[PDB]
Amino acid sequence: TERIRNVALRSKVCPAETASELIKHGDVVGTSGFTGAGYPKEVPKALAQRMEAAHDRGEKYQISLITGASTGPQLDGELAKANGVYFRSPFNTDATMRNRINAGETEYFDNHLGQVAGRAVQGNYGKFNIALVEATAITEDGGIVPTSSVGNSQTFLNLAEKVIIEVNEWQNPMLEGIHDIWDGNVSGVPTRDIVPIVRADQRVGGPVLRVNPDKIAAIVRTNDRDRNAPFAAPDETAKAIAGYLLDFFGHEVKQNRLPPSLLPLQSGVGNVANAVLEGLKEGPFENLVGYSEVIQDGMLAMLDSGRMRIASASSFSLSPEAAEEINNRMDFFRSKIILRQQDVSNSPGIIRRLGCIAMNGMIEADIYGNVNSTRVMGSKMMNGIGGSGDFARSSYLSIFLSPSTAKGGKISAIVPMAAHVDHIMQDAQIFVTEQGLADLRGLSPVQRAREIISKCAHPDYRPMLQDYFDRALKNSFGKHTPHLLTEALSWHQRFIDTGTMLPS
Amino acid sequence: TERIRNVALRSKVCPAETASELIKHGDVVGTSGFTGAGYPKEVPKALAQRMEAAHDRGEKYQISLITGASTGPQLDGELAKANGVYFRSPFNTDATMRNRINAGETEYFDNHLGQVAGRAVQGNYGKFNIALVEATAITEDGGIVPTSSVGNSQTFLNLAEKVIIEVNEWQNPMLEGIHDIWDGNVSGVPTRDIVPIVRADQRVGGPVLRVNPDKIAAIVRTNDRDRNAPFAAPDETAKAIAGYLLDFFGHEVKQNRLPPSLLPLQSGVGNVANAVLEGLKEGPFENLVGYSEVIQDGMLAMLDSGRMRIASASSFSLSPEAAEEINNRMDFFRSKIILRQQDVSNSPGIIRRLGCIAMNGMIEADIYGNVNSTRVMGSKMMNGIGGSGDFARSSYLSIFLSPSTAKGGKISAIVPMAAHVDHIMQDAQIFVTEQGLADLRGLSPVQRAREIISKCAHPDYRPMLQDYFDRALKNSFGKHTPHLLTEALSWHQRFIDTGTMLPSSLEHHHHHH
Ligand SMILES: CC(C)(COP(=O)(O)OP(=O)(O)OC[C@H]1O[C@@H](n2cnc3c(N)ncnc32)[C@H](O)[C@@H]1OP(=O)(O)O)[C@@H](O)C(=O)NCCC(=O)NCCS
Ligand SMILES: CC(C)(COP(=O)(O)OP(=O)(O)OC[C@H]1O[C@@H](n2cnc3c(N)ncnc32)[C@H](O)[C@@H]1OP(=O)(O)O)[C@@H](O)C(=O)NCCC(=O)NCCS
Ligand SMILES: [Cl-]
Ligand SMILES: [Cl-]
Ligand SMILES: [Cl-]
Ligand SMILES: [Cl-]
Repeated sequence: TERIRNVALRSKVCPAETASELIKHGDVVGTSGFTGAGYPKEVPKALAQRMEAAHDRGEKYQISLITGASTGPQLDGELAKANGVYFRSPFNTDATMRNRINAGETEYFDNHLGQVAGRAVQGNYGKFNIALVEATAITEDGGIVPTSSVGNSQTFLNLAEKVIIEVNEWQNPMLEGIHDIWDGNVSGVPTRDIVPIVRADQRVGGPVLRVNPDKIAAIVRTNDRDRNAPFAAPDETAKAIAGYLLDFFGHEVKQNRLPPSLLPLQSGVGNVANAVLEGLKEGPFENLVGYSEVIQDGMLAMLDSGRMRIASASSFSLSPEAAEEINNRMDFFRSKIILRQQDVSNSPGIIRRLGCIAMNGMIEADIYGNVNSTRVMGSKMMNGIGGSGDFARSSYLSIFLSPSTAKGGKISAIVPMAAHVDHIMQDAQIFVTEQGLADLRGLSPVQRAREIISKCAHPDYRPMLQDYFDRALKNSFGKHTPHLLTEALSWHQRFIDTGTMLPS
Repeated sequence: TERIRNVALRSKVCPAETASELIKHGDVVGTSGFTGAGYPKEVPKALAQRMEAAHDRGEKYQISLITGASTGPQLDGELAKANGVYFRSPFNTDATMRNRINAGETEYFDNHLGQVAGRAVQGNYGKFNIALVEATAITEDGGIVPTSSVGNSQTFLNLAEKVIIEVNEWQNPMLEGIHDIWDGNVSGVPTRDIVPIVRADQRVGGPVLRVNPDKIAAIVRTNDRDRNAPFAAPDETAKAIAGYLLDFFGHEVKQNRLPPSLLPLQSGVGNVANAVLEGLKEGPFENLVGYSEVIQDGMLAMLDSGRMRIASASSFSLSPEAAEEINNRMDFFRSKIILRQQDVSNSPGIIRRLGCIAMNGMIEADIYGNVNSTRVMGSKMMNGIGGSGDFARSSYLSIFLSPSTAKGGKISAIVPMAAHVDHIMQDAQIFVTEQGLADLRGLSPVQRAREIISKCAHPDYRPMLQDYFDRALKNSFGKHTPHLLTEALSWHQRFIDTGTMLPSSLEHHHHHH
């Protein structure tokens, strides 16, 4: 079945190489792509090849690359390999690009995901020269059907001087209809419109991205794959975490602090998320609803088993097994999933209104419950803040989940002071490790410390943490949030120096 | 005239002392009060006396005190002097209470102001035993007219088992009508209502707080003043800061990145805020709008001149002279001002929709532009985060303003690493000091550092900052946000040990060579 259904636009089909020539040194390029899904593939590869050649000839050739969130080898990977990105935002997970970022070779800023569209419209990244967006199809009326994510694509299409569409035959034609694109003012010039979403399952828009056809400078026919999540399963640590959390949800429901169906759920991806979602798949809470950034393996299973009724997100993050699954029953799943613009999925106004329960991972927390989501030792980027701030601060309950240690026990995930802060105390109420659960609601910082140390810290590190806290209480400048500044970051330095946070 | 216009409720009138006896050791008490305005006065004073008397006999007597925001000497002050508060939230500016907090004698958590009502309804502070609310009047149908602030009063009235009202004749009767109290679900059980505010001058509710009259256990007639802090006349440092900011606004307008009427403005109080408000009064702008937490002297000034068309807030923060001005013209100013519940003034949904410009103070920022609003040396509370997070994160533009140094030059307000973080890099776009303005939009952390160091840091500290940065760039574990963990917090420790962040020349320092 022909994917370009608007006859007139078929005259704009051209090779990826030729399309890449539209992109000039210095350009700001906005692309589709979120959680390894729906990013352009072939034009970035052709661009990277030409960048390498240009550099070899002594010609500067770099772009600014703005996305939905993470992409894949074909985009972040190839461009990073070619040393062709001078600035990157807002969220990366590619190893080559991560290395460029941590070497200072590519400038990076990890904006709150739900804010990126608004900052782009404000001009913070500069004028968008190019929008490069992957599509499942182009409708007879010229609508652009998104692929496996929506992300920021509608905004990039609005802003960009020239538009390049990659129509990817690898993507399932039955994706058409799954997206919900609102034509209102979410991230434009103030005063913005009210987004009339009052339930997580509410569609308020249409199935296509809109663009003036005169702005389309090239369409490239492509055939290449998204990334997939690991198939791998929850270990003992993840299952213990899930166990503590589910017990907690049970007690809240019993105390009438949550409905029997809980509240709209926001979850991450990873061992821990899968375990939590796996836990819920067979849990005592029925008619669950998801209002999240991403559809992962865990949520897909519940939409399947009816334990979750519907899930809202901006993107997919699926294992090959899960992808195969959904691609076989798209007609079914398509009625249980809504893919929204990321400035809507991650809108704090909507998240607070719906009363979302936020469940997110973390690098580390300190004893006062400040959370680092991003920067190892305070300086080395992992992925980025993503939407964890959008959700943590706006949620009805903000929960953070992590193994109590990292790197085979050589790092404590509970530390005297976080080496970098992404989420302040006020934005984190509940902590869960395989050691236990700390409920911090209504507590002062010293009271938070008692709970975090006693409930969440690993036995190998707990006495050291308690020792730090007790001596801090005695010798700190102030006693409201006791610290010993000579020692606060010393565990991190110990790891840098010796490879472990444990004393010799 | 009679302030209690509901006849039945007059039977509940009693002395302050008697009313205070309703409050028991251990009680959670929610009160009116925000930026030193509209807090109860006589009952707290009586309570403090009875607490001190109990303590002298070896009898425990303490409460949990939950407020709108800051109060005043009669409340935070008296209770703190009496050591009568075991837990306090969400925001304090009283010096005695500050001392109790920093000594560990009063447990404290500074919640985001716009979230307090919601967390109270969720039960985070426990069950509310008492709501103690100051009123201008009580209407014929039993409505409670608030005074110089709204704060969290409607929420506290809903939650509390027993209610005590202080009817304060010092407060101008013409305050009645200035408030907008919504019965909508802003901070209740999900799903919440859409709060349908689409302009700063929009009223969505009515003039009174609502309470079941059966919960009213006591009404006390009072006559006592709010805490009207002296006007902080701008110094040269403040004027310089304001000048840079106003130049920046002017440029944004000339580049069509803001309209000539700017956008709804949120500002603070004090020296720098006053300088900015004076600058706004004289600048090349028109038809300004306030959407903030507070109404300050400079705002009245622009409402009078017509430069500002309306000012929305939860409270007043006026000097005695300004308080006098508004009292003799309350008829006029009541038409230009809307006082809202703080969970509405500080609603992230509304702040973002309106596109507010946020302008806030700070203790310090690090070279990467993370901001500390609260904890000196990382451990000693000043005031609290207040609504700075509500506004900073939700705003169209988030701006932080501060002198480049503190403590007569012995502290740098720009440091290698902040000792505590309230506002992450993502929540701060513009920094201004008397040295200049750093525009950080679209920059990576290393690029942020270049701008902050060059534009904002004091000449006495810039070389030391550049040295830290340069050596971090060469040695840091990662180079995305370069740090030297061995010395990141060393300037703070230096201040603790020596009373200054400036290094001695009797030992080696990398920037000296
Ligand atoms: C924090 C985050 C990296 C954790 O991911 P996770 O899969 O749940 O946790 P894991 O235990 O598997 O650890 C992931 C990686 O971080 C590393 N890590 C985790 N904690 C660490 C620590 N305290 N010190 C050093 N490294 C750490 C792990 O080593 C691992 O890296 P590796 O494979 O190179 O060894 C991840 O949640 C994230 O990037 N958060 C930011 C975005 C976000 O939260 N968005 C909201 C929801 S869409
Ligand atoms: C950060 C804050 C304290 C600054 O106050 P300010 O009036 O703007 O500026 P000041 O220079 O007068 O500083 C106030 C006090 O903090 C101290 N201070 C400021 N910076 C300091 C620093 N870098 N190191 C140590 N102390 C510092 C000052 O010495 C002063 O102390 P003092 O009263 O004992 O003399 C204040 O803005 C605040 O409390 N912010 C949190 C609440 C908020 O922003 N709400 C938003 C809407 S208003
Ligand atoms: Cl909305
Ligand atoms: Cl709380
Ligand atoms: Cl709303
Ligand atoms: Cl930005």
